[PDB]
Amino acid sequence: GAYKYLEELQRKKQSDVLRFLQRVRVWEYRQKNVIHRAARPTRPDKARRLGYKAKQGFVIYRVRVRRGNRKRPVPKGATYGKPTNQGVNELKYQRSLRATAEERVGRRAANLRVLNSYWVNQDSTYKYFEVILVDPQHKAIRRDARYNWICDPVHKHREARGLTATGKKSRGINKGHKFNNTKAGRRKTWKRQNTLSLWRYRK
Amino acid sequence: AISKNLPILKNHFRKHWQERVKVHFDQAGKKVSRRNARATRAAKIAPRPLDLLRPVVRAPTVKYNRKVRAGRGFTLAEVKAAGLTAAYARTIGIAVDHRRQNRNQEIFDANVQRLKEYQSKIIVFPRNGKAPEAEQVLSAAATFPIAQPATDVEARAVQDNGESAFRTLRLARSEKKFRGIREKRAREKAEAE
Amino acid sequence: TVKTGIAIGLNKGKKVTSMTPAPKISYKKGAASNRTKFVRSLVREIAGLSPYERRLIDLIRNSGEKRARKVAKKRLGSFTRAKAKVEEMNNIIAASRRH
Amino acid sequence: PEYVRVQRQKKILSIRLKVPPTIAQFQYTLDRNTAAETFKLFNKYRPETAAEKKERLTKEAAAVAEGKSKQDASPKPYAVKYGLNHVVALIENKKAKLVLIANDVDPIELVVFLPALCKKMGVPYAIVKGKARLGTLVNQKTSAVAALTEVRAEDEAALAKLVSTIDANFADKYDEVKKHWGGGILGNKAQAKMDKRAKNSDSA
RNA sequence: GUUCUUUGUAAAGUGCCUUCGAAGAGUCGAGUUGUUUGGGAAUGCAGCUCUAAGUGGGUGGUAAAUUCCAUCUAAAGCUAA
RNA sequence: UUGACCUCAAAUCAGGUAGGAGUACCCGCUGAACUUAAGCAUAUCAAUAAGCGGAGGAAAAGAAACCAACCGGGAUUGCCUUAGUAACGGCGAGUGAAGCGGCAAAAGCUCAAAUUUGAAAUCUGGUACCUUCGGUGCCCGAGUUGUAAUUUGGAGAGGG
Ligand SMILES: [K+]
Ligand SMILES: [Mg+2]
Ligand SMILES: [Mg+2]
Ligand SMILES: [Mg+2]
Ligand SMILES: [Mg+2]
Ligand SMILES: [Mg+2]
Ligand SMILES: [Mg+2]
Ligand SMILES: [Mg+2]
Ligand SMILES: [Mg+2]
Ligand SMILES: [Mg+2]
Ligand SMILES: [Mg+2]
Ligand SMILES: [Mg+2]
Ligand SMILES: [Mg+2]
Ligand SMILES: [Mg+2]
Ligand SMILES: [Mg+2]
Ligand SMILES: [Mg+2]
Repeated sequence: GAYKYLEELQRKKQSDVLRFLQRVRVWEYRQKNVIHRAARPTRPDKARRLGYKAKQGFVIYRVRVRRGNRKRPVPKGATYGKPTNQGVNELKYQRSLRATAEERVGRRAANLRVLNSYWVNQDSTYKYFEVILVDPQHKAIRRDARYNWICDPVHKHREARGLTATGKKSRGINKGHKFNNTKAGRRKTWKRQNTLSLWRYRK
Repeated sequence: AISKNLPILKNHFRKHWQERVKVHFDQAGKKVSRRNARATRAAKIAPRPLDLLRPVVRAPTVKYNRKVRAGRGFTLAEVKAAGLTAAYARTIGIAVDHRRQNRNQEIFDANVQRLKEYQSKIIVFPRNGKAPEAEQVLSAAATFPIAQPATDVEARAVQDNGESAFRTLRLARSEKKFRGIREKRAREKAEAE
Repeated sequence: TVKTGIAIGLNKGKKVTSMTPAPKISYKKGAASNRTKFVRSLVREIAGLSPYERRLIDLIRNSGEKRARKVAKKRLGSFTRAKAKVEEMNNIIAASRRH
Repeated sequence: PEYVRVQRQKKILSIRLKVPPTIAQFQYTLDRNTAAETFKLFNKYRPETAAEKKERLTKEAAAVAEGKSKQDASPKPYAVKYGLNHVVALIENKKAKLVLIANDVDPIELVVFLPALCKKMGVPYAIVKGKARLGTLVNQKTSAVAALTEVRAEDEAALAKLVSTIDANFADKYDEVKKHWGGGILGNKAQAKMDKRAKNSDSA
């Protein structure tokens, strides 16, 4: 409906009308700070789809992140090991830019819990994502049983532990033979398979 | 370090396995703890037998399809045939699973047969009634055993028509092996230029 | 479609009484959704074509289906996706001026 | 301050770049004199206020108990319908008899599609100046839409000439504004620079 | 356990006939690159580029073309032992 | 001859929350080398130690874009097996999981996308009162760029 016009239009991100807006918008975000409060979502369709509700306590942040690989921070490219570890310029930091931005806003609004995030614009040097936050101290969120699971401490800093949407996507956590290597957690999985399980009555 | 005639071993012990060795000294301690858990769960819950009624259902994987085993929960179709709605059965201790589908009548009729039997064996306590002592039973699965269906009768007379089972078996495999090959030649031989 | 009753052959396995149960509402993930078809048409009329989509339509009009589908395969992921793209471009070009 | 500097630079960039035809159909705003009349008519259809809702509920509740009222203790209301989801569904049901949308919505994706959709159902639409006045229409701060479906008998005259006036400006003009590109403004120093070039070179 | 509470034409459940049936994008997917995996014409993850559809999409452990079938339905979320 | 919008501010404004510690276990990022190969570079050690960020009494995963290919099972997790097997590997040294089967425990679910439009029906705050982990009244404010009821695919809704 009224949001599917927003949804279906957004599929045509390369369309003539949107190319005007993104180019205008990427200029608008560039001039402002790296992290700044967003008065209202730029994509109210996407936010509601993703769980944002026009309620007091929901916080929206815009963040810009540098693009590209993670240059190995060894001094002057000296790695001091076998030649397979000499590679420095071509390391990929196997965790998404969406996660990297999501950490930074999570640190910025340290009192607060990251729900999810979605990108809004990009260029060659930067990526821009707009981040959804939920306020667990506002009584509107402690009440409202649809959302009071936020108020529990067990999900605090959901963003840093890889419990967010892109975190699960990056951790490789999904069902199938295609994910058997990392199903219950790669490190958790590794420990279980490399454990020598001994019973008192030896088999 | 290779000695005389001895078999090749592949014992994988070149990582720091010393750090991850779980020796189950707690086997005895865990079993009493579990028996303690079952007892307190039984006393805590109402006089219900610690488990849900599980369907009679065929195993996959022809290595094991010769057998029957308990399923996770009943299909919606089976529960409807019993005369309940799906939500209500879970309240009574009947496990319902939406992922399974019925493509086998004998399995379908077997379940509804045990559904009616279970219904015969229930007293549902009214929400604001008397609730007399019901001599709580511990295991519904023990009360409703799984029976392996009998496939045939003990004795019969042979009806050998000279079928020469290999000629049945070998040609069935030969017919499948060249199956698509035969229609291919149907494409050329019915081409009629 | 009845099983042959034996462990070998095309339809191997035992003969059992089928029901072919009532279908799930899933398997309709590619549903029609007349209103959604309407929305797709509407957004098609507001928003024009991608530059690359326009290049493919020009390939349709001048150079031909084989090169056009080849370029669609090169741009998009799969040859099936390329076939779908060229087919919808044929529909739109037909609905266009050369009615 | 930078926020002043940024916002000024927001509009100047928005015009110097070429604007696609689909947007900047909002650059044509409904003219002054008809604007007064349109809201002069619409102000007679202000929905229930905070106080007015209370008294009707009291006079209705204090009625159903003894008068056996079957929820017909109140007249059929005639008020402006607001809400983007509310309005968009209304055109799709062809119930919107007149819809006018604010032209200053920050995310244009919320309102860019609506005038084009109104044309396809043949529903009169007006690109109107000012979301703030839309808010004061319906006792809100901002509404971004305003739709009238039902009118009193004696006020049917007002819309018909008004709809002729509005449709004469936006909906009748749809097909030509649909292929009319926007933007293309050079700066004042740039414009004087080009004219200086034209007065020297072009006109010599 | 039973005693003040009585909610309330307030809400819910099942049958038949019909019209529908809304379901998530710089994301799936593809190329290339690095790491990793038992995954080997490439298991996962990430970077850059291209980047969709709705009788579609993923998978069906050998790349691709052709024709089918089975199986579920991502790019949103909670949950005790 | 004015006040509403949008955005951005400041205040020792009313009220809040974050920092740090511990860290055995847990969730991620980063990440070697000794060693093995009787040398050694791919490989092994190891997706480990060291480093960084983040929780709880458990954490994580969790109700299929699953596994299968059989008459098909049906959230996740743990154990016995599968199995030192399929497969990877200067096919050398070595590495090496998953389906089924038995068992423990069992549990199922919810939002966006549906105009309530004969009635923002929704929520925070402040005040007064009372039977105060709150409730009632009143008033500001949030909110139509959408807060309640309804719906979540196993369906379900408009109708009769
Ligand atoms: K190193
Ligand atoms: Mg979905
Ligand atoms: Mg690494
Ligand atoms: Mg203060
Ligand atoms: Mg050596
Ligand atoms: Mg040596
Ligand atoms: Mg460490
Ligand atoms: Mg603690
Ligand atoms: Mg526990
Ligand atoms: Mg957990
Ligand atoms: Mg979870
Ligand atoms: Mg599901
Ligand atoms: Mg399972
Ligand atoms: Mg290894
Ligand atoms: Mg506010
Ligand atoms: Mg219902």
